[PDB]
Amino acid sequence: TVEVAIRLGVDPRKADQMVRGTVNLPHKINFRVDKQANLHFIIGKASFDETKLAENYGAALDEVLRAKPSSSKGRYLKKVTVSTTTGPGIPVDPSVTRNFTE
Amino acid sequence: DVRPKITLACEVCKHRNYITKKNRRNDPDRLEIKKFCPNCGTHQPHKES
RNA sequence: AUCGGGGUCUGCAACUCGACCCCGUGAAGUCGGAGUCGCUAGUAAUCGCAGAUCAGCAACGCUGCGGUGAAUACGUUCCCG
RNA sequence: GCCCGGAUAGCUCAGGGUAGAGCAGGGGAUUGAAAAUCCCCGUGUCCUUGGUUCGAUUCCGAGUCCGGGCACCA
RNA sequence: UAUAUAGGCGUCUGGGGGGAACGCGGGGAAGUGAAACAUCUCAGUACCCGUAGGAAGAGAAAACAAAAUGUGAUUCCGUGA
RNA sequence: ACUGUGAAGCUCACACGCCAGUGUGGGUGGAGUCGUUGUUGAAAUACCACUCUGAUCGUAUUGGGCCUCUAACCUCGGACCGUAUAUCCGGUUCAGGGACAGUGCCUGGUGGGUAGUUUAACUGGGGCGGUUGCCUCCUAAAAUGUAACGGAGGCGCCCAAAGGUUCCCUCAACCUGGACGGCAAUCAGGUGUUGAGUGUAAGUGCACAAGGGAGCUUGACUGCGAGACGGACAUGUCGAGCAG
Ligand SMILES: [Zn+2]
Repeated sequence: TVEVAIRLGVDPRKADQMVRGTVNLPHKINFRVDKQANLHFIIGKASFDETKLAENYGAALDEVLRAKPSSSKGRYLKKVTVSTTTGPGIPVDPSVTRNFTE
Repeated sequence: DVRPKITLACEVCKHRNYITKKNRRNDPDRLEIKKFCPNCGTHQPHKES
């Protein structure tokens, strides 16, 4: 189906520059930094509920936004993708960080 | 430098309160000592910066 | 093979040092590198028997016997005498 | 202070699932006798520590010894 | 050399040089002090160049000020120091 | 998730390739793989989203490297004119070089060619040699202090316990008896009052222990500090006690 996969701009190879996401919001998930410095989460699709998935996604972002590495250099949230099973595109706007559900 | 100068900061308010020296080969890990912190007003754990 | 135990024979005498018998133990070894030896027919390959030396044997050595018995030789191009 | 390069067998030097080769040393070959050819050996903390991965000589971090170039007005 | 210009003729009107001090615009040292010396000072002094006037330069806010409805071109004196 | 907006099934081409064999499109027909799948470091390649490694394309931005051209600019190359005299100068024209060179501002190099200066003191004359700060002893003449290129040394550290506190103990040496074991290792008895030891030089001390052992801990604190030592000054040293 569809989910959330953010590209946090950090150096995964450095041990200090690591991320471990863990959020819980129904409207207890886990996340980690992959080899290519990618984060994985669970989200909905375009053909789904509007205020349900959006509200649940904010808590995951806040834990990640509070887990930004100290030594990270450059833009943090380079891109966000919530594409469906076959639906291409569906890229969210990385600028939005406050009042996501509106 | 065998015996470098180290600074101890409170674990609650994070104020640099003391400065001392330790051997970095005998004691390789960050020093942990209970010291009187004037800002808190009591004895709090202190750790090497 | 090695080792433990019990025995037989010669020898005055089997510890260093004989052979053989029985019981048990059961190592390496899966055909062997560069290299290298023997043989042209009853020969090579293989199988057993006897003699000398000798009290006993370390004989799997030496000298003879007989049994079953093969493949190959185009030719001096090359090594040795 | 900043940026690169080097550390691997007795010696020299190549290299995400292999630690290798020549000079060395040793035993045996070929020779009337040697060298070179041959065969087979033993040689090793991959500078020292930790990190990722099922796994690192190889990727990341710190440190030691070195070498080159540019900085340095208590 | 064509448009024409450089140039060539004729005629009027100006300039050149001097002076003791004072002025305006430029160029601009070292001896000395720092108990040494290079930043710094000496000093924009000594000296040099260009120009004046009886004086020269400046002068009429793209100014000060600080919530007071404050001053109101320039120049030169005394304080601020 | 796909299937007559036509699978398997065959057959046509290409790509890599260790041909291990996979991927892409093409032609006929007509219903596929697939889930626990069995070894697994890890699972299915059912598919999907992000993405690494290299190689391919495209748009938009963006920097360099070249070859021409004449028109800026350059020519002490030729010929005319100002000019009767002119190897000066200027102008016209032809022939070459050409956006290079030269120059202006900015910037990095080599730079005794030139300039301004530094290159210590003590010292049985100066040089060579040696020394320059702190700590301990003797000279030092029984308070403190006291010179010489007088006589001897040490320092520019170390310890997270080798600091704080509570409790306990007595060493070195010698004698005797013991498997290796010896002068000298571990064990037992006795004599033994300081001859041992105190991180590190020397001196003053310490057996009442400041020497040896063990448990808990961080006062190797914060705001202060009556009264003093020592001193040209600047420095330096001791301190009962109050509060947290
Ligand atoms: Zn505190």
